[PDB]
Amino acid sequence: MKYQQLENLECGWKWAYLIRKHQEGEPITKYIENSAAHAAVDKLIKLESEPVRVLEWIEQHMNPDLFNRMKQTIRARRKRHFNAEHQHTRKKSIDLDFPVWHRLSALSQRRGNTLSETIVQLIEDAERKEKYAN
Amino acid sequence: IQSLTARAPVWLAAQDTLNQLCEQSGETLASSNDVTEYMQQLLEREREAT
Amino acid sequence: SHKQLATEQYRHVEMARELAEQSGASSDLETDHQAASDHLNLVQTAMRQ
Amino acid sequence: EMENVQKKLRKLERDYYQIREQVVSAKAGWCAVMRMVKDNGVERRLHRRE
Amino acid sequence: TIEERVKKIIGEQLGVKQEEVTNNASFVEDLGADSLDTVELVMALEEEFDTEIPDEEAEKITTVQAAIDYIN
DNA sequence: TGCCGTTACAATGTAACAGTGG
DNA sequence: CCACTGTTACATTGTAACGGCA
Ligand SMILES: *P(=O)(O)OCC(C)(C)[C@@H](O)C(=O)NCCC(=O)NCCS
Repeated sequence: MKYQQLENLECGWKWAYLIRKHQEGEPITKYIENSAAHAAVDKLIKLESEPVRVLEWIEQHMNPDLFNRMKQTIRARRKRHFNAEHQHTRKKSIDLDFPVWHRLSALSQRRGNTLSETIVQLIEDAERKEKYAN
Repeated sequence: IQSLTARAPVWLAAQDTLNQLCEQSGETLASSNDVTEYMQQLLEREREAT
Repeated sequence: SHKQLATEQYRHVEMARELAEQSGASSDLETDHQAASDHLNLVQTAMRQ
Repeated sequence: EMENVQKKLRKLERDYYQIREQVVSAKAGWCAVMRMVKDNGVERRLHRRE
Repeated sequence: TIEERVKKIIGEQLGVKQEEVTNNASFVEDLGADSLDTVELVMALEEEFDTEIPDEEAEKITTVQAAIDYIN
């Protein structure tokens, strides 16, 4: 356990995620009958502003197949929330043309390094080549 | 330094509470005895106003 | 540590310089000793004759 | 042997560099919040020094 | 000109505007920046110019003008 | 194993720059 | 000039797959 978990924050995250999924059409609840599903969704909607009861709501009506996805989404949300405080711990997202990405991933898989490590090593070698020439 | 640091938070909270309490009053407190006379004046004002 | 390392580098430079001086002295001594060996051989030959 | 220590110094230098950007960014962010909170918020309300 | 760096950073580090700082005044007492604030200011100046300033030289920047005097 | 950090993506939304033709 | 288009460099959120560890 590296990042401390805060209930009033992660519960709001879970509520927002479930509301988003419901608005997206995902079946939040395990009830195939539409009446029970709608009733549970209404309970959730009126359940806003409550961690201790949204957790119970999840335990009681949550769709079995979404547990893993919700858990990993909350994991990622927690990690990003804690890393977004400092500049050096943040992550920069870019888009690479498919050939360039293909070659870079080929190198990374070949050497066992990650994309960041592979690019760092390559840049260091480029600098070393510059110094060699210079 | 560590002993003073351990003592610190209690003293700081005490100072803040005392400052708030005194500023709420028109007077500024400076001694335990002074707090006692303030209590006596409070009792006098209470027994009058009642 | 930066100042300490720079100063140690300067000390290193000084010792390297003095050992270069000793290397030059060694070369000069080598020439002189070549001459000395030549002299020894000449004296040996003269004694034999 | 000393060239390794020089490389370690370079590592420490980059770490110092990083800490320095962190600190300067923190102060840049702080500036504005001080400026706004000087509307009596910071006097005693927010600054719970305890 | 290049001084726009200093006269900018100073403000960004002290909450004052570009014209607020006066060359005759002193950071330590005439700008409200305490020891920690002045350390932060000098270290931000160091960061901005990608250079280094030892403690001894750094301590002689208590006045507004010095911030450019060592720079230019 | 199940949780928890971590990586490498995918999909969509925006700001900024460079071009192109009316 | 001006508008509309193409492109790059991000952000934001979600997900699956590894690998560490109780
Ligand atoms: P002041 O009450 O703002 O406190 C300043 C400070 C003691 C926290 C510190 O920032 C400071 O000004 N230190 C003086 C310089 C110093 O100690 N340098 C050490 C270099 S290893």
